[PDB]
Amino acid sequence: TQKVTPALIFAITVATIGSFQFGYNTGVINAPEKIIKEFITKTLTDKGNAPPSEVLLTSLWSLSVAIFSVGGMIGSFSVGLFVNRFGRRNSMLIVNLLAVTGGCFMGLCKVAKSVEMLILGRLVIGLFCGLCTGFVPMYIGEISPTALRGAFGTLNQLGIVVGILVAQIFGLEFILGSEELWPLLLGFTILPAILQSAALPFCPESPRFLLINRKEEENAKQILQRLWGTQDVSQDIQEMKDESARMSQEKQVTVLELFRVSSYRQPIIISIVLQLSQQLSGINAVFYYSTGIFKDAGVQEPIYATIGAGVVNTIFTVVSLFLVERAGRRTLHMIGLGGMAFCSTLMTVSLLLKDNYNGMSFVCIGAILVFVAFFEIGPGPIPWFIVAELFSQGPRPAAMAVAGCSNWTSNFLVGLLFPSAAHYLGAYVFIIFTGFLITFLAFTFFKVPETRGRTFEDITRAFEGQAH
Ligand SMILES: OC[C@H]1O[C@H](O[C@H]2[C@H](O)[C@@H](O)[C@@H](O)O[C@@H]2CO)[C@H](O)[C@@H](O)[C@@H]1O
Repeated sequence: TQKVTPALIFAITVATIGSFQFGYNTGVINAPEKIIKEFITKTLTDKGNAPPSEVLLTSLWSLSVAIFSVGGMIGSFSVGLFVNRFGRRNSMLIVNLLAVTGGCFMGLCKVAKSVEMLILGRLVIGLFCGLCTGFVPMYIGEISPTALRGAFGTLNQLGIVVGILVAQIFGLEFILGSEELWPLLLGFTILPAILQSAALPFCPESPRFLLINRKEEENAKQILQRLWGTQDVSQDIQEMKDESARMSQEKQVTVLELFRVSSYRQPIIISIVLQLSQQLSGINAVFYYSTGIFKDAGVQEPIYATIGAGVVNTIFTVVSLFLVERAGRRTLHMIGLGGMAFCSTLMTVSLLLKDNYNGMSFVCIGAILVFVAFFEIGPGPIPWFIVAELFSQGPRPAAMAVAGCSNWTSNFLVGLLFPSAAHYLGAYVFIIFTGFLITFLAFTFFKVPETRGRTFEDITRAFEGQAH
């Protein structure tokens, strides 16, 4: 009987520090916007230049923010370069050099009076975070017992939302979000990197990686027994040997081959679509602009409403954690897509009617908080770990590179295109997100298999069975 040992908890918690990194760096940038723009202005005039226009300031601000996404796009797509070469554990250890570097560029850019270092810092930390968003579910997916793969997979998203919450709190200007201390707000990302790097050598390599990739059955078997607290891992070892046998009969998997081979096309389209369902839900937009929408809905101090949204963000991630093995992935993902379709619709109605009818403002405030709760029930955590369950050992790294890249890329696209669309459509802009949510609800119901409690082998065989 398999058990959740302290060893297993340790290995997984240490992995999700990378999750916390993604969450922190993603969210930290919003609060000090004015402070950093003032920094950008003061830097330019401290050299031999006129004060920047609003246009140049915006453009330099936008760049500081967006280059992080560009880094994440490149990093997440590059994961395949690391995990087969160095293994899963060592890849995580290695890439913390990017985290310390990017963090020091950001922490020093003010005293160095360099807008360039700020941008470079964001790009490097973006690269690190992209590699992480791929590394962590792959490691967690490969060391969790099958019966708890989904629950442990949800610890990845939990670290992310705790990352975001902490960045919001630190961003308070009586904490680190001031004119003098914002370099530390940004450079804080250094500290978790150092902590994780210290603990990582004591975490095990993936036994799946050791047995299947590196053909070290007796080492793998010994990891498994300690990690799960049982001598009897015969079935798990045998499933891995089956996977080893199939990987030996197939060519090395490339990214392109995923779309060529029938058996891989179905799971990769599912994988990519589910990332879109995460990002084309409007979560970027909703979180970023929630403060402005709270304020126009009358919230006297809208920062605290936003931190309140971050807390809701965390609570319902934990709710999902406890339901995903009982409800299954399909159910949790559809409920969350459905609920969000309802809330985004309600945001449009509220905003349209707010100036004519009384409490529609409060309904607007509610719609946003309930949106975030439905987002974390399913579309938040599930897309990040489910790709790991849709493939066996051979295709997984290339598959996760592709799916993770599509997550970052579509997130980038939401950030890029939403202000234009909001400009033209106003309150109706949330009906665009509603449309995607409904489309992806239908896709999920019809196309996404239940993965709960199934071995990779079983899941892969069913895909091969359809392709015939
Ligand atoms: O502004 C904070 C942050 O919120 C959203 O972050 C998402 C993330 O993109 C998803 O992959 C998933 O992990 O859930 C997070 C929210 O808990 C925005 O998409 C992101 O751009 C934004 O910075």
